[PDB]
Amino acid sequence: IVGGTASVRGEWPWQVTLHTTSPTQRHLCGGSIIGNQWILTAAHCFYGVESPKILRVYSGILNQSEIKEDTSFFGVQEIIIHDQYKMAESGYDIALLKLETTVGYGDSQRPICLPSKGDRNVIYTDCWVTGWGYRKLRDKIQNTLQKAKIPLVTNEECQKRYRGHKITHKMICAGYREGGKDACKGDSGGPLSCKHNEVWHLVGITSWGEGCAQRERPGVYTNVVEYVDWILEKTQAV
Ligand SMILES: COC(=O)Nc1ccc2c(c1)NC(=O)CCc1nc(ccc1F)C[C@H](NC(=O)/C=C/c1cc(Cl)ccc1-n1cnnn1)c1nc-2c[nH]1
Repeated sequence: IVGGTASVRGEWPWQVTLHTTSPTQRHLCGGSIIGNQWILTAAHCFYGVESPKILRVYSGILNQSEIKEDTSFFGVQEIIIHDQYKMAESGYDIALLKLETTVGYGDSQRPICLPSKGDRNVIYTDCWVTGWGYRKLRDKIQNTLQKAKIPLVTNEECQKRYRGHKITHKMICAGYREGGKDACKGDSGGPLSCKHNEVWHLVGITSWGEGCAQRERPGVYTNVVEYVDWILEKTQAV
């Protein structure tokens, strides 16, 4: 996160840090608890991931330093990538992780509500991007979970800012016209959480941008409302 501040423990209890074990253990992506055995993240996170066996999900983490060899985690049973996904910049940048065990909900870890189909019309004015990613293009993974309030941008305005790209309605953008606040390397897969009627909703999944927090370059997110049926299809399979 660029231009963010430290989060407080328990502020984003749906936020997870997805680690990879190969070749050495490191943070890979962010993610969101959406069900007691489901994590919603970005499809691009699994580039070169040959097996779910190398993956470890940690919930209820404020600081990366809380993760040691004795720290408990959730193993991943299955990686479900949207089958239309080719690349982040083309969309369908969405994946589900089915956990090997159930997440016990509590004050440190709980799910975030998916947006409602009627909420496709609502105007979100309180949106936050969270993660342990870089503070600038050439940087490093941050110890403390960072947060940044960023305004949503219309598809029309986002398309003007991304000449040569096709910004679809399955993407949602966020950022200040002058830049300064955004997601960056290592924040992808994480949430764009928006508060509406005292309830937080998973509005986006951090996907891509041209550089980090640049002027007239909004961050591009998977528009979660457009994938609710896909999520239910995969998580409510008979
Ligand atoms: C010690 O541990 C570490 O250093 N861990 C570590 C360190 C960096 C990264 C990963 C892990 N994570 C990954 O590499 C995930 C996998 C992957 N991701 C991308 C491209 C290829 C690819 F393989 C892409 C992924 N991208 C992002 O995360 C976020 C992109 C982004 C999003 C918005 Cl909304 C706006 C601007 C953005 N940016 C534009 N430019 N930069 N950002 C990424 N992730 C790492 C490097 N690139």
